[PDB]
Amino acid sequence: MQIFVKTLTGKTITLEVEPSDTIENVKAKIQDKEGIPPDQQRLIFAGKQLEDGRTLSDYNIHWESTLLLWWRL
Amino acid sequence: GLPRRIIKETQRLLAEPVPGIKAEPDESNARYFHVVIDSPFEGGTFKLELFLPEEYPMAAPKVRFMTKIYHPNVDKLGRICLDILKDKWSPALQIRTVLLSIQALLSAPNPDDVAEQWKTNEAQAIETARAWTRLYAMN
Amino acid sequence: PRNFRLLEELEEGQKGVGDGTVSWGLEDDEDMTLTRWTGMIIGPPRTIYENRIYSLKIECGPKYPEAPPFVRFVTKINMNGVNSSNGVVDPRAISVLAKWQNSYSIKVVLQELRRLMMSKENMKLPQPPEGQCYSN
Repeated sequence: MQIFVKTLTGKTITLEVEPSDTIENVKAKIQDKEGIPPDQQRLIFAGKQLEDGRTLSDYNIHWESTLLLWWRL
Repeated sequence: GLPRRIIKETQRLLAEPVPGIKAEPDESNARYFHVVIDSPFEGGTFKLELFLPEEYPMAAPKVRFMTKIYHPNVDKLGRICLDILKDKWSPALQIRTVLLSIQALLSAPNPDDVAEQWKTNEAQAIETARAWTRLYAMN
Repeated sequence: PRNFRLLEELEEGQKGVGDGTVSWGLEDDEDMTLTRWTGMIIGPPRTIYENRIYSLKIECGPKYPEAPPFVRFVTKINMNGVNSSNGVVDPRAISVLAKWQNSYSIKVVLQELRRLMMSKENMKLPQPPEGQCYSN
């Protein structure tokens, strides 16, 4: 599948993922593509801050779903 | 006022009700329509809301299920997952066709979500569907 | 029609519409009345709020979007219009709620709350330790 990631400034980037991979692994895909380290990555989706333990299937994330990437200053 | 096409369709839904479907416009909003509609869904009444966006007839009507149904093409929030309203809509279709197409889905649940278990385990899953139509659609 | 608008606002929250500085979604994915929502805001640059994440609970009543919704912070924050004891937002203190129009939405309320965090009064104001949540 493909997901989006929008940042604080407004930039949106596409990313390939699967519905069964964990956010910890999803946080890695955003790293290999954008360099942001999973340490300062805070991914938000629809008013919910994602927890590294759960998986995308638990959050009902489908194709075209957009994530919001917020970093720690 | 409101476009003539909507007026014409309203008078046809009033002067020619569809078999087994009650559809009436809200007194306050003319574009809002209250809709009530063998299979395990026999007996339980199912309420529905239908809306006509300003882009109508270009854009497809908005229809969801106020009542809770156990169905592969209806999610937890009642939005109807039918192609006629998704991307196969054309201005030629009308409210009449949408309603008729929805009741068709009731008759033929297509597993082609919960559908993973509703299609594989067709016996254990349908046992729950028949109940929901009595628990959540009592009257 | 209340239900269908909240359905559009749900899909927009899933597509992350806006400048990426606010987010909203259902508190319970099985809630068929679409009443209780959760919002989140990230502080604006050049303010004491900047980069602090704030969560909010939002309640859309039966007359939504005719009337404004209820809004309260769950994360502690010191800001004019927000009750210092439970984080409830006073609609009289927020122009977007004081003069509510049915064109507005949850997104607008969040965007308005973030913009107001740049106001002179709120720009510089002692904040509690980050991440604290009111007693609920």
